[PDB]
Amino acid sequence: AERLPYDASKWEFPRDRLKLGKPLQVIEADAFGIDKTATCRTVAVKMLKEGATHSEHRALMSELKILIHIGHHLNVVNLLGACTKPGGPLMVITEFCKFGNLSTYLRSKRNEFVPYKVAPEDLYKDFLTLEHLICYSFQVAKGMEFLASRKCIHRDLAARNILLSEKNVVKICDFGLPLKWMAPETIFDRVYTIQSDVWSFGVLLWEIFSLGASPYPGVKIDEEFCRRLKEGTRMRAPDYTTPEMYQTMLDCWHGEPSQRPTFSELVEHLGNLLQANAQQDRHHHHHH
Ligand SMILES: Cc1ccn(-c2ccc3c(c2)NCC3(C)C)c(=O)c1-c1ccc2nc(N)ncc2c1
Repeated sequence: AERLPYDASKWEFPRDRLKLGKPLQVIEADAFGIDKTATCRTVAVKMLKEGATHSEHRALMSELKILIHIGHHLNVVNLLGACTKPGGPLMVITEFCKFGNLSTYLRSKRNEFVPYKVAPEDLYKDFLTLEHLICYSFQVAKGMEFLASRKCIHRDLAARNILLSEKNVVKICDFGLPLKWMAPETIFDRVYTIQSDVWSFGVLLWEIFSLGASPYPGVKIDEEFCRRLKEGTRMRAPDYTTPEMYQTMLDCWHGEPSQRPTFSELVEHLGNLLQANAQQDRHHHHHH
């Protein structure tokens, strides 16, 4: 629905308080006074091109309203304000994640990975570890549990739509071959649901534990691909996975949408795996 309310007094931001920067249309920019926390803050802006159809305007507006309605969550790009009143183009302003999409970031740390650290820890400064990977998965799962709980369906959950912020905090965003993230029922029936988002999460898991690889490596995405997918064929375990994570991937990819775990179960499961890994890490650190 678009019937959602827009509270101008709370969200409206003056267009001349922004200084548009480079493209990420989604642009990066400097916003002055959008925060009572400072005077100048870097932010991201999604705006309508100068052409923009009337229906295209209504679309960006509905996204804005949904962002307002949903609310704040540490693992979802948070809305900061908007320019909707007459005088300029419609603009939606959110926090900025300087490190970019998770896929690209993981791709750049392939030579900087160890399963876990021990002394001397300095030999692994800013390296990725199993803790990091499971932690990104845990956060995205909490973000999705947050959205599913509000009847909000992503429709394009993939590593490219996950942003990396400071302190290894990841956020779910939406820049809005994509068939590779789509569940069987989405491809053959054009059905989108929380469950089909669970399928996508599984593919995201694979991406995270392959360190930014492209799903279904060396496979043409044609009719055979879709046929085999519906028939039960699945990607093999990626290079940096743990046995439990791979099985969570298989669970997410179950043929029956209703047999896949819910995001609450995944949040619960990933949480336990995160603690087990951490406990294991303490022993590895202590003994060596
Ligand atoms: C500018 C902008 C506006 C709306 N949404 C957006 C759209 C839909 C949704 C969210 C955020 N979050 C929840 C959901 C799926 C409803 C966004 O991700 C972004 C957006 C896009 C790229 C970005 N890139 C960086 N580096 N930093 C912040 C970004 C923010």
